[PDB]
Formats: sequence, C-alpha cells, structure tokens
Amino acid sequence: ASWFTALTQHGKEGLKFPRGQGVPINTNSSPDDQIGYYRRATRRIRGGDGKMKDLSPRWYFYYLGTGPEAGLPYGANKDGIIWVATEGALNTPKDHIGTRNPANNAAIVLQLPQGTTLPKGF
Repeated sequence: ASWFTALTQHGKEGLKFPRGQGVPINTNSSPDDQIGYYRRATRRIRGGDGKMKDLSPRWYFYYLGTGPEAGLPYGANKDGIIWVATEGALNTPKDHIGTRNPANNAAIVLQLPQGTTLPKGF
C-alpha cells in the first residue's frame, strides 16, 4: 500500500510533473528521501447499462525502491510510471520508509507545496 491517498485523473492527460515538483509532503521523511514514482491504477466496473467500463485512473505515489516497481531505477521508462524528485534528494532506495500497512497506519492525505503545476484534469 502507498503511504498516500491517490491522485485521480479526471481528464485525458496522464500525470507528469515539472522537474523538482510532485513529491507528496510527509513530515516523517527527510530531504534525502524526497524521490519516487507515481503508478497508474485503473479499475473497471459494471456500468448502469449492461456494460463494463473504466473508472477514472488513480495514481499512487511510492518512494524510490519501494512498492510495485521497487526494482526500477529512477527515470526508467515504463507505461503507467512517472518519476518525481525534490531538489537535493538522494538517488538511493528508500527501504527505511517502505510501504504502508493499512492495519496500523492510515494513508497520509496527498498534499503538494503551494503552487505546484498539475496537468489538466488533476
């Protein structure tokens, strides 16, 4: 499980951030730790007609070296994965932060610093 709540893509543009932006605020992490990826999670449902459809994609953040793409190095090219890093982060895996157990931690509400650029529809 991600440490954070998702970003929902209500529009047609997939997620991306300008370099330096996009890492969720987490006061239980340090400057070196501010680096990772969002991963798209799509869900299907039965619509009100007889028919399966996609819900709006969700994008969940994971620290570098953790989560479903724990094996990927920063910048690796993969569909549904985008990368973010705050100025000064170390490009090292964040096993010390890891992923969340919902049994014993709520998700942290995803917040970005004042004035982050967001694609249309986030």
